[PDB]
Amino acid sequence: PQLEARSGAKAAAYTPTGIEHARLLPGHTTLKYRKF
RNA sequence: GUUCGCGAAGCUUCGUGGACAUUUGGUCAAUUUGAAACAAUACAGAGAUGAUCAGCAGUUCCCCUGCAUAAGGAUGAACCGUUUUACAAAGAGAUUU
Ligand SMILES: [Mg+2]
Repeated sequence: PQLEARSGAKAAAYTPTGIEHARLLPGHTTLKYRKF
């Protein structure tokens, strides 16, 4: 059948889409720091 | 045109030097030939497995709907096929020098 297992994943870079994702929206702009 | 000065005619009118203001818009030009899709007809037609059916993924130089990192698309699409060598060692028989 085609109900099939696998060998490897992927990572290929295209031109960015420019879509306004919900999570990507700004939040926690301030980074904290340590004392020293 | 505005005007601030000069020179001629009768504050009114011509002739001049300046100052003011200064380069728009087009990745495009209006019907077939620079690329939309559904639909329709005809023809078939539904994942495993015997059959019926659920859902989830996975790979991809396939996308669509979706605000979407939800979710959904025929289990969304194509995958179901082709598949003969890093190839050596031992034994037996045969023709050629
Ligand atoms: Mg289904």
